[PDB]
Amino acid sequence: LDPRDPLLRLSNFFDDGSVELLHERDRSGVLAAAGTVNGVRTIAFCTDGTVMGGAMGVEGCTHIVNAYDTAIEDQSPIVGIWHSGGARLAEGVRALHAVGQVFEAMIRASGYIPQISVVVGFAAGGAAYGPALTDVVVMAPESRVFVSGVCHIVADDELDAYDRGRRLVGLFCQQGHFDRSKAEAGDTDIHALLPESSRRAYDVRPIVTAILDADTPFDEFQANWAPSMVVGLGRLSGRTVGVLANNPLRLGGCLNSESAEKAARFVRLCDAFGIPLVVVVDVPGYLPGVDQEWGGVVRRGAKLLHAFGECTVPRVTLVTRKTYGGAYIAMNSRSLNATKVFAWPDAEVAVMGAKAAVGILHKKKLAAAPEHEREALHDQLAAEHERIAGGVDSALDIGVVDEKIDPAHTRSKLTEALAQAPARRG
Amino acid sequence: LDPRDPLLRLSNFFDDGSVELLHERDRSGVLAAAGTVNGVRTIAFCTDGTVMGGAMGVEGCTHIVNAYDTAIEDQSPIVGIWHSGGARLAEGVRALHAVGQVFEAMIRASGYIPQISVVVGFAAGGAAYGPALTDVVVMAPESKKSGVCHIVADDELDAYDRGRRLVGLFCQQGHFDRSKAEAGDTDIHALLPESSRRAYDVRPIVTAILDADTPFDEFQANWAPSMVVGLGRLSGRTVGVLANNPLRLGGCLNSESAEKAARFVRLCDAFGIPLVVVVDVPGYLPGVDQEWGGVVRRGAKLLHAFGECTVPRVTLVTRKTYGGAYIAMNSRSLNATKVFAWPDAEVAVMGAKAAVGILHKKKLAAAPEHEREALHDQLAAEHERIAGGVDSALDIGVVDEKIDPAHTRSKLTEALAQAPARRG
Ligand SMILES: CNC(=O)Cc1ccc(Oc2nc3ccc(F)cc3s2)cc1O
Ligand SMILES: CNC(=O)Cc1ccc(Oc2nc3ccc(F)cc3s2)cc1O
Repeated sequence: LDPRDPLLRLSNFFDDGSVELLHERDRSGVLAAAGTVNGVRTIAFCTDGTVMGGAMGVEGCTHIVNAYDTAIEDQSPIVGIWHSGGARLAEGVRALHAVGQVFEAMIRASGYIPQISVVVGFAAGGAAYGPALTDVVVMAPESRVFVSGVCHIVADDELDAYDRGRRLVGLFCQQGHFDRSKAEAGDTDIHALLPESSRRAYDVRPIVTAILDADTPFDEFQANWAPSMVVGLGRLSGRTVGVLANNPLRLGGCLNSESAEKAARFVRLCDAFGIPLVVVVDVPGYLPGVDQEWGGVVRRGAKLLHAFGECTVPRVTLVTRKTYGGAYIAMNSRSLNATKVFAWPDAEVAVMGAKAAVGILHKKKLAAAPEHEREALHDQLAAEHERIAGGVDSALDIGVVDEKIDPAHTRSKLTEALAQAPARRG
Repeated sequence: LDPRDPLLRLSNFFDDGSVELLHERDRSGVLAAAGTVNGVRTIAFCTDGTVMGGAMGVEGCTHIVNAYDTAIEDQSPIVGIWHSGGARLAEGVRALHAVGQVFEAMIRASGYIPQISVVVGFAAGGAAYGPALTDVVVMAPESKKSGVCHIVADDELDAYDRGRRLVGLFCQQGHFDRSKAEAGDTDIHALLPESSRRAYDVRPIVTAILDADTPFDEFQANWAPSMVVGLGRLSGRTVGVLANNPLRLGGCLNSESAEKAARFVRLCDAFGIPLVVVVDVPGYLPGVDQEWGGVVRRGAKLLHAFGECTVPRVTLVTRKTYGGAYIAMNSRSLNATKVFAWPDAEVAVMGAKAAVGILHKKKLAAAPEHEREALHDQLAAEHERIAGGVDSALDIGVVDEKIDPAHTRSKLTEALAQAPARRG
């Protein structure tokens, strides 16, 4: 069945004329090959959708395990192209065990070599879980992962999927270096991208792209899952960086169960492969599930604290508009040993908005006030409260912000901090 | 003397007369002390519910951090007694910062010294997240947040009692004792129902395996009830137990049972606690909402947990182990230390009837509608005779040994003892 022929799929993915088979073709249901991706030595394996639906058996699984063993030994990235209905039922338990051995190999590779899955067709049973164990999953629209968060990148078509896969091994395996000249040349007034009013929502994504190199794609992960949080890989003066940013357009930009988990997973992934982090903070609080279930955000929030806390790659924080309460601590604060914390001049760092704060601290005085005088008293109390608290100057005194910067130098200030940090220690 | 008094609470927790304060008592909202729990040196801190509802401030947080540093230095377990509304609003960002420094100390301690949280009063904001970063959380009733609490006590005093026991489980792990294993052997199989199609609570099985004297400290009994996990002692040695529970969801794996098992596996692995995995699982379930996202993601995490695990971990198949769930429940392919099976156990891709319906679907379809439902039975009968049995699994090599259920304890104990403390 030509289009799903594994040699062809492997050929479309690798650099032209670089494919070198790791074993002889057969009817096992997988073909594994060595090759190159823009010069980078890469291992890949393709399930054979032209043989029994691509169903996995002992012999095919063995080829994948050998492929993994090969990539591990040479420290090469390994890409799996997936199209498969699951384990070969007629092989019984023997196939279950072999599928398990595939899992076990992916686990040995975890955080040691990059693992990229490209799902180009139906993926079920063991063929759904395999990709779930890898670092990044690319899905072509002629696919579905069955047996939401599982899929990181959705491509336009099978060829686009290979193209994104190729870029991903570039981001992991040709990380480059920071360049000050390039960082400065790309500087613009990122602050101008915000709305005029502090109360208005906006998509954070243009801020992100303005920080990142103009001529390089921002590869956003899981865009439609936990949309209050944006995460992804891009280049900053040519250097691969990971970006996390609250997106005020969705849920006020609040943290919650899924956004915390999304951010936590992405942090551990960048940490594992030496990829520095830009954390763009504009977060006013956090949220329970619709049913007032707080257990999710607690558990996942703790996982996020733990991820930043244990992180050792450079990770710099930029407060754009506001950062409040517990969500402030979680978003790469000084208390979790952020490399450096930056703030735009009109940013707020506080427990909560002044009016909210004052409305708690002086609940009794406010309620004792005459109804028609109450709001004026509330406003006046709030004005004094923010005279003394919430501002960048105050945050600099405390030492939770390191530097107030000109928004027009954002891109070059972040770059300077990341470049001059140690590769490891936080 | 007020019940919420931090010195009182610390004194009730520690061995009588052992308390030694780590700082001068003050208005900070925290008191921290050294002491012993059945002989072992332990550090503890207690939030002061009498001062501002126990709200966390800069100076109180500093006492907590110091206690963590002290514990990290001496490699002592550290117990937090929590009763607190969260950060002191009026101290502003400084209090937030200090709370974050408490988080950071807990993270530095993570997997290095045991951390126990005893929540005896209202706990909110930063005071809910503190405990969430520890290893085991005990809650007194007097204090929706599903999955966060590991153990519910009967009251405050019982909570200290369970906490004290947890220190012993983590810091007095002991040695396996082959003679005590044997002395406790019984026919555990006799606890199974007559029919293999009948559901049962797996907890008495777990109980019969564990030491008859020692309590079974179940974690999160009410969350993900198709999965049972907890700590106990096997022949005097602290072990972790995971067991499918056929009583709920047919004992199937699903999104939250995979999560519950994975977190527990990672905890035991962190502290050198060997695992006993009691398997009776017919398959796995999707979400709500036939979405597979949760089970795919959490299941993957469970695979990762067993795969990377280096403590001894032995599997015992009692009745069923099917398909993908078979793989995940500590199979040979994920380097299980050893895999045991009772004589009647099935290790298979699915039920024989179901298996045949797919393996022979074209041939079943091509048969006359009247003589099909009888051919199905015939083919299932042949299938059942050549696949699915322990003997088959033994030959394949995914079961190491079929065992007399009357010798479960000693067999498990022998396999756990012979394994290295770290490999697999
Ligand atoms: C009474 N008010 C307080 O105590 C303030 C406060 C302080 C810390 C805190 O901890 C965390 N919050 C999050 C929120 C999201 C997330 F993903 C992680 C965390 S950790 C939570 C808090 O309400
Ligand atoms: C076509 N049929 C198959 O391919 C059978 C099959 C094989 C492997 C598999 O992988 C996993 N399953 C789970 C289930 C729960 C869980 F918590 C983890 C895993 S991993 C899943 C499978 O349906």
